[PDB]
Amino acid sequence: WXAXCPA
Amino acid sequence: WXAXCPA
Amino acid sequence: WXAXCPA
Amino acid sequence: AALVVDNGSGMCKAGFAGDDAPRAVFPSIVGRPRHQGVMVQKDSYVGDEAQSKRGILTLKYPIEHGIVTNWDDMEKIWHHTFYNELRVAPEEHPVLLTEAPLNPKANREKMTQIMFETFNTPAMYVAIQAVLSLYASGRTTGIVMDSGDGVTHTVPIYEGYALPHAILRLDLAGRDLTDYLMKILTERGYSFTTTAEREIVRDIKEKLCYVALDFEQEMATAASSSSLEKSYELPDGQVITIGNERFRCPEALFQPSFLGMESCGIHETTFNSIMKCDVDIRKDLYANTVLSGGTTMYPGIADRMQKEITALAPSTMKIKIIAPPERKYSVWIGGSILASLSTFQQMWISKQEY
Amino acid sequence: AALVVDNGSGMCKAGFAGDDAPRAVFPSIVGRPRHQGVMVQKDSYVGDEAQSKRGILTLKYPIEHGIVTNWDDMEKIWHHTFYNELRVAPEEHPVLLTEAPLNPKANREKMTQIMFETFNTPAMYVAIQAVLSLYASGRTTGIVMDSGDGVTHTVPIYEGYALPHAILRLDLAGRDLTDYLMKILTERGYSFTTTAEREIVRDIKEKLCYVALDFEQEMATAASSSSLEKSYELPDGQVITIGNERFRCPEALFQPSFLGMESCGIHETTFNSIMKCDVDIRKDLYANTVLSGGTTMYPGIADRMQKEITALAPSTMKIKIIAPPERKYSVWIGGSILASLSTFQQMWISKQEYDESGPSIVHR
Amino acid sequence: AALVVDNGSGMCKAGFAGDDAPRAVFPSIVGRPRHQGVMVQKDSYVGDEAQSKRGILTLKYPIEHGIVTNWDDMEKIWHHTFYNELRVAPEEHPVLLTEAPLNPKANREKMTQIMFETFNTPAMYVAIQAVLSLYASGRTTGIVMDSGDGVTHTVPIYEGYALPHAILRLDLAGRDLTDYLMKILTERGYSFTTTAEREIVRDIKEKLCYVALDFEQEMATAASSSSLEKSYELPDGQVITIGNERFRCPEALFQPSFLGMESCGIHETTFNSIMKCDVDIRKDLYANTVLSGGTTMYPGIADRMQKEITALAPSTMKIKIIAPPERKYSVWIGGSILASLSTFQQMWISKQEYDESGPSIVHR
Amino acid sequence: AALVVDNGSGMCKAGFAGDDAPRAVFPSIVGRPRHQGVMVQKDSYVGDEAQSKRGILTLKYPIEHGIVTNWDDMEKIWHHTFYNELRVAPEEHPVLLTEAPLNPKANREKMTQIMFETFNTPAMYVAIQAVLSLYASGRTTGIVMDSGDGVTHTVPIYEGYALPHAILRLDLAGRDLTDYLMKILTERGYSFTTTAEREIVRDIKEKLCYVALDFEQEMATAASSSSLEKSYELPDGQVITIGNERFRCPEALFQPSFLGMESCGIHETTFNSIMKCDVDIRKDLYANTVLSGGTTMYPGIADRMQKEITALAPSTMKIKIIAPPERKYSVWIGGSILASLSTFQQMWISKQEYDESGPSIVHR
Ligand SMILES: Nc1ncnc2c1ncn2[C@@H]1O[C@H](COP(=O)(O)OP(=O)(O)O)[C@@H](O)[C@H]1O
Ligand SMILES: Nc1ncnc2c1ncn2[C@@H]1O[C@H](COP(=O)(O)OP(=O)(O)O)[C@@H](O)[C@H]1O
Ligand SMILES: Nc1ncnc2c1ncn2[C@@H]1O[C@H](COP(=O)(O)OP(=O)(O)O)[C@@H](O)[C@H]1O
Ligand SMILES: Nc1ncnc2c1ncn2[C@@H]1O[C@H](COP(=O)(O)OP(=O)(O)O)[C@@H](O)[C@H]1O
Ligand SMILES: [Mg+2]
Ligand SMILES: [Mg+2]
Ligand SMILES: [Mg+2]
Ligand SMILES: [Mg+2]
Repeated sequence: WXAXCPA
Repeated sequence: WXAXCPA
Repeated sequence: WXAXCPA
Repeated sequence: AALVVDNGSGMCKAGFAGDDAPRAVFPSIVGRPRHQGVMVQKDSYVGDEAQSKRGILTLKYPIEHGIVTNWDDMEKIWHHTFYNELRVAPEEHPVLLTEAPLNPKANREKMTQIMFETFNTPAMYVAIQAVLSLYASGRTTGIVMDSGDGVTHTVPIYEGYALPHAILRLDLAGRDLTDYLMKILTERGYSFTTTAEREIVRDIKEKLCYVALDFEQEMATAASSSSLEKSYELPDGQVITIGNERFRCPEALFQPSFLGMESCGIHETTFNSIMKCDVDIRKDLYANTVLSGGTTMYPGIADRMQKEITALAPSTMKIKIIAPPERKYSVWIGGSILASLSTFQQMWISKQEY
Repeated sequence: AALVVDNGSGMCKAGFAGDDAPRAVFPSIVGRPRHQGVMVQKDSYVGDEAQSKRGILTLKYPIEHGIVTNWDDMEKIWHHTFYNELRVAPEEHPVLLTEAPLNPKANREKMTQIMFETFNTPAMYVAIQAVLSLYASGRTTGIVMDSGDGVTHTVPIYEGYALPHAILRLDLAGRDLTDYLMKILTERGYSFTTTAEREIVRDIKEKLCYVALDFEQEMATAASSSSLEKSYELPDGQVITIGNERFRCPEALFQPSFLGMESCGIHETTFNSIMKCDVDIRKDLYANTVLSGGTTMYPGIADRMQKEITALAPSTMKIKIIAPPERKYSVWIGGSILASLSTFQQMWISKQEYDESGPSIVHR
Repeated sequence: AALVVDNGSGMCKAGFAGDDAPRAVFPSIVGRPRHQGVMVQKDSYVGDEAQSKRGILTLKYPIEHGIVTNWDDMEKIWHHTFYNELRVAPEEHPVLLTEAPLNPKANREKMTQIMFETFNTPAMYVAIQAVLSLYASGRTTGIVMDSGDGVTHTVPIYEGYALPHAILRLDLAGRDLTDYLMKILTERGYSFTTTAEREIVRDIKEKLCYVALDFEQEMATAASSSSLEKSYELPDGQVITIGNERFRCPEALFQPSFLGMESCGIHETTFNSIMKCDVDIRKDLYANTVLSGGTTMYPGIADRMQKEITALAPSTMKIKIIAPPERKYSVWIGGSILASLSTFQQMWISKQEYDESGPSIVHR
Repeated sequence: AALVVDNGSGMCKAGFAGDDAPRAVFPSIVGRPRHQGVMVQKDSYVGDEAQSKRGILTLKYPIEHGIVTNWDDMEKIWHHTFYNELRVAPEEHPVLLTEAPLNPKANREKMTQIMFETFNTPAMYVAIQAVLSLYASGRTTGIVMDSGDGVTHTVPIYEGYALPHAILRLDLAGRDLTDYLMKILTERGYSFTTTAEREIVRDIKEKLCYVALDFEQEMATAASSSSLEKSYELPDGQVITIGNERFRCPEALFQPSFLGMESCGIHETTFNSIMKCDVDIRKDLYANTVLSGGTTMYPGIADRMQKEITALAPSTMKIKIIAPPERKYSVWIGGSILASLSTFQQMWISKQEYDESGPSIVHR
């Protein structure tokens, strides 16, 4: 992802 | 209805 | 709630 | 001076003797709240105060149709009349009361003790409403078409005295027309059923209803042309239109068969009442027909009464429907004249005689 | 044979006037999906088909208080009644309909136009619902106290033909009781808000609600023990127990102040309606009080009605509450008899007379 | 000095009678650690203390949809409110509580039990939140729409006499919008899933979200330019930008179909509540609409509410929306006035009245 | 025959429409050497070629949690899967894609741009992985718990209309289990660390570990004897023995607190999806649970799910877990059915439609 998580 | 109640 | 919703 | 208090069914009028118009004219409704109160309380609202908050009240008329239902509610309105609307105490000055024609003395006896004990008025005089209607018209002879909100009385009085045998009572009044109006208002889709909505229908009746000279001719005009349609604005902002209900509700007075009553109309009842008196005075009564009460304010009713009675009456008789513009307050206006008389002191029912 | 289509506020019944039970009985609801279709169904479902799939539909009632509020929707139910349930073409057989009394003129007028234009029925007739109920009971003089979902009308009838000046209509019926039940069902913690959840409440009302003989002593009895609590199983599987709410909902029929309405209860309304008749007729009407409609199917409502009317009525004269076991379809059965009755066959409003006059000819 | 503690779904406000603002306001959350401890504090953190250490705790809301779902956690908040925030003894001063309308009968029933056996308060009153909101404005007539954190309800009041049959309750409030905002935030790539991350979303909602006057026009505007995009900084230093989601999350209030709920919008609910009221009092309700609660603080919601009702309401009527700047604490401010009223001292539920009868006295 | 390419986090399946099994299946990894070639091949190896020589390459997963984190490697896999696996030019056959629900809009937007520009496919469609899995089962109502390598999503579907408000997505899948398994494998001394050594751990996961019926008794059983201990042979010839770790790594699916994630287990998530649905449709969803994806291939996961849901679900309810043997390729099989369905042949996205509007056409 962008914000939260990595992806 | 029209005047009074809903219908 | 008990029946319907969660609470 | 004296208080001309007219405890009429529906509109009740109060004022001082020697005046031209009643000072206080407020509805005779004792409303009570039906929904509970969560925040602030005036357990009972009486008169104009109840009308303003009529949305959350159960408006109960203490007088059904001449037959007083609650005698406790009547004292509440009389208490409201003196202390609130007039802000005067009947202790100093006598009061004058108006009486519906041909009523059981049981109604009168209870009325006598209330003024004399609950209010302690020095003097009081009970007078027939129909008799006082002609007094305000300036003539002591003739027939009075007393048609109020409750009960229509046809009293052809003579020399200022009502004829007990010639009085004919027709249970066809403004309230019955009001019920009939909302009964036929449901045809167009407008449904007024609760007591609060009843007052709304009455305002429509007083502002839009009128008597048609020819019922059959107007039906063709109403169906062919919607010119008779008129718009009225509800308190909530809604707009409604009535096409033929304007002259179908007042037409119930002349044709009671609309409401299932076997009795004849006011025009026929007026003709019947005249014949019950002696022949020698019949010509005098035909000329002097004075309408009274708020029911007879539908425009064109004098012309309709003139046309209907003329056909019923013989051609030799002459018909003159005297319709003063102040017929609603004539009962009160006549009472002011009677109380202002210097000779009125003789028949006062003083405290000693009680 | 003539169709007898008795469209009701909640449930509509269609038959053939040659039977004692309607051929097709389905709820008068049309539901439309409230979600998108990713499984690449019809645009809308009508009747019992919508009931089965009511979870994914927003159920809408085309009739509210005996007034057709959505004419486009009602043009579908009749299309569904003739072509899907009865499976008979209206163009060959006449159609009988029932309308509640004291209805707006435009409601029945538009009914005549649709059937004579969209369906092209050879003949049509609109009959008062209460009058049909009396013929089902084999009586010609009685005050029919009919109660459904939108209309609770008491029409006194004397030697037939009814009395128009004494017809009383009250807008408190089964649908209000359903809505009142969910308002008081939140008392115990059960929340039924959506339209789909409303039908579950209706099943609870039909199976567990009953009329108490005395409300005051029943309130105390339910508050001191648990013998009045009954368990109902939801479609999800949760078990819910309702106590005093079993008889509180039907009590709104006799005490409309619970819903905040100034109108008198059905027990007093029937008493008031009789008083509007002539003195001699009041002897016959009291002894021939006939209930009808599905609302009057509560256990013990007839006994409660007798007790309430007796107190209001004079003690010198008797009260007889007639409660036929088939009163749910009483309106349709009378229509079946009337359509098979020889007299009514001359009352068919034919197509040819319709075009010369228009839809306004139905009012008679 | 009567205590006025208003427990809400998101934040509970406590203070004193006679004041104008709450003394202590903190989120109504009880959180406990999930990761195992290593270095040698407390078992549970309640209030703003949980906010500071929200990165490690599992935040749980003891109140959901206006119903206390965990009485163990609820007792801690009250214990923390009295002995840590107000720092007063409840045994000497009465406590005024607020509850949502149409709540389960057992909800506040346990509330009476707790304050009468665990805290031994001398007296306690329970009042509807919407009723107290009208007190703060000083009005005596108007439809109070209280959109809180868990429950949104409209309770019309006319001259003090409330109308229970016109009370409409919606289970759509700020918490549902917070859950919806993080659902649509994943469209741009931001994923908030933990309950700790929910507070981050809630902070985003309270700062950048607003109600668009014309949703259809604004949607095209946001897709044709970049004027509506705003930048927000996460607690870890990350900078994120949100575009059309600013007016999409608050739009769910007016169009609950976004959440999949069949209930009507807040504009329809307010209009529908007025329709249930009588015709005479409708005039005094259109010009006296009162808003309250934190959810109704979106910039431009008052203007939007004016426009939406105007289309539904008759054109003759003049609709005036009252949006006081302090409507967040309108429930408490009105509650403070009630506790200080001289006439209100007779309606306190005394300790003697409770133990002699039981919790049955409440619900009166 | 329209191409049906399903790009997964761990493994991607590509084939042809109308067939029953994928034509070519290879792991979705792109690897490059971390050393220099002194001896006198290719810069990057993708697919099964990387797995064979994985001792030198650095395997990188282009897909993480169902989101394309590296579009350079995505172009390599698609270029390889068309010209080296299927041996078909993509300029003549339309291509169908599967994407996880609640994904960023940019993820499926750039998927649209690549094939319309780089491969110039005549048309293409993107469908939800869970929706396609129901097609393979031949059913039309059920909750598809699709657990893969990067994402785990449950999408309830009832009679065609899928509920978007009840769709739950979890970042708990096979790759998290693989990372967890190598973390607990260090307790026995085995220290698989490198990304090339991770694939060895996955092979252990795909052969030995299983889901226990109950966790508590198995912990005592494995710690009291050696019956559950199993031997595995490493590629270099070393032999390792793993005991209680067999039922600990898959246990993280039902107890995500082991990995530090606060999200509920797969049994609670699939139960929470049912509750968000309406009460009416819960009956047909309890008995039609469908499992899919490679994560749901553990021996005994179906029995464990049935036991866990039964405790949460009402006792009277009948819970049935459907676990077809081919559920590893369930998503692709459903996709092959869609591309052959006649009605779907018009739902594709034409090249002309893309040109006039742009990448935004895909979101509808
Ligand atoms: N201008 C009017 N047009 C039609 N009806 C009226 C008019 N004025 C009054 N009324 C009705 O006539 C009824 C009789 O009122 P009134 O004569 O003042 O009292 P009472 O009935 O006691 O004599 C009232 O109920 C009122 O609704
Ligand atoms: N056995 C019963 N017990 C309680 N309520 C019932 C029962 N049967 C029907 N009802 C209610 O009475 C209502 C009346 O329906 P019905 O009389 O069949 O048609 P209509 O819609 O014409 O009234 C129904 O909506 C139903 O909810
Ligand atoms: N300025 C604001 N903008 C947007 N949302 C707000 C604002 N202030 C409060 N809210 C939201 O409104 C909700 C209701 O909070 P509040 O009304 O203060 O107490 P209660 O919990 O009693 O409703 C809160 O959960 C909060 O997220
Ligand atoms: N029989 C099995 N036992 C244990 N794990 C498995 C098994 N089959 C597949 N898996 C795991 O499930 C994950 C997901 O693979 P799969 O569902 O085939 O494709 P996708 O990557 O699209 O989910 C793989 O990474 C694999 O490690
Ligand atoms: Mg008079
Ligand atoms: Mg019926
Ligand atoms: Mg609040
Ligand atoms: Mg997959």
